[PDB]
Amino acid sequence: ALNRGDKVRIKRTESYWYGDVGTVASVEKSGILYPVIVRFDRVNYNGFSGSASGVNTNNFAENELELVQAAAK
Repeated sequence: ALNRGDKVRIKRTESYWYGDVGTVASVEKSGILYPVIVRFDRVNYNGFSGSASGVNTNNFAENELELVQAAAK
């Protein structure tokens, strides 16, 4: 497994972040049932539909995530 900072690439298909990366803020709190909480710079800032400070941290399934950042402490 990776680390907390080890920027993984979101390869879902059914997502607004398809072909994008983010920061894996997982292996701190997401020692549970779904493994990987990642960062998103595009959380859809349309304030009267969703919000401007909504879902930046979201939990994935690793099958749809490949490693990019050598963030080993």
